[PDB]
Amino acid sequence: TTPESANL
Amino acid sequence: GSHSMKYFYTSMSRPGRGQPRFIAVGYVDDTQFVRFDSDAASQRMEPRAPWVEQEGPEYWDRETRNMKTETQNAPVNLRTLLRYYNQSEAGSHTLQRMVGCDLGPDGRLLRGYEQYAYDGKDYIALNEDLRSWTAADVAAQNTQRKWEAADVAESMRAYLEGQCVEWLPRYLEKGKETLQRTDPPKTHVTHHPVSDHEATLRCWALGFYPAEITLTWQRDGEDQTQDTELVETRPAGDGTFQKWAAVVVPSGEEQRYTCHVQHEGLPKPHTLKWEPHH
Amino acid sequence: IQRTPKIQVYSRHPAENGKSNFLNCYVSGFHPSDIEVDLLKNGERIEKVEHSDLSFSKDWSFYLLYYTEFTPTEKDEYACRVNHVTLSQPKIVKWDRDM
Repeated sequence: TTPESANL
Repeated sequence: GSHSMKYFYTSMSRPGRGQPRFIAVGYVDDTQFVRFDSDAASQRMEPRAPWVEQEGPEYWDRETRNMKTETQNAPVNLRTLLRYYNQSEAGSHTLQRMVGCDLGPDGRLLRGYEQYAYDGKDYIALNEDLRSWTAADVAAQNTQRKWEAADVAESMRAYLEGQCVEWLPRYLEKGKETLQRTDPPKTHVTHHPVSDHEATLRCWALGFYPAEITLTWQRDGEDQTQDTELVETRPAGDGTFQKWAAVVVPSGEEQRYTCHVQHEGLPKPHTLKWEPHH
Repeated sequence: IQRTPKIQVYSRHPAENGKSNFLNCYVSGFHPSDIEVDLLKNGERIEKVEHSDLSFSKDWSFYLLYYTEFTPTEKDEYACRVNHVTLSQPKIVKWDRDM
């Protein structure tokens, strides 16, 4: 399952 | 044995070709199981392996919302990276991410990953401890101190040690009949003259899974890794893989050489030599 | 910064004249990701050509698999034509039964 994305 | 689940995201800005493009692909070892393209018609995560389709709609909507979210952030991170590196708009850039986890034969987490790369080069990466980071260059630091300030590593670490480790097995279970099986390489050697003085022996290895494999050319039992030409392992296109090692040899001295193939589907490595005579 | 595509042309199965097979062209370890790949049959291109989903290696370099159904035969010749930003002009690689 795909994780959550954080923003650079 | 020990497996691994890996996702590979690719964000690409394309000035004057429309808003950034986001692509995602996922793998269980050497098998892709899902895919997403912000350009494709769908706009949903799609199954690329049979054993996945049996998940519920609940599962796919979740994934698709994610990929949609990734699609949304894409133009933001790309803009940020543009700021971080002091570049103008004109150019075309790429932001890559790779998150995944490796599990040992037991099933405990051997190590997770969470790393990015801007335009091919390293950008930032969760250290093996899953608690600290590593910034490739000065700009990348921006993201580092920003993620530290926000305990971003924490959430990533929770995923790597949780969701990732728990899921990888469900995929392996359903994928049982194919993911948890090893097809040994079908090997054979071929002879190809190159002159009146030298011939090329080529060691073949095809139709094998997983991708990891070792071909070695030995002369009198001596590793010939210097005069050996290895073609980069490739996809047969049906799930299995291929590969071949070639070494040039003095005519007659053919029998001087032996090929060694190592795969995890071969209890005892294959060892062959060329055959012509009679 | 920009790496040229690494090409390989081969069949899915051992070549057998008159017997159906697949023609693959594996381009790998290139950057950026934009790339064009055609499959040729006597220097005119083949239309029904599909390709894998854009993925990449641990060294970040990309790789795709292009392929089409085909029947290797006595006469007929096949090759892979590649186009990438690092190439002044198309790189053509003929398919060799022994490679």
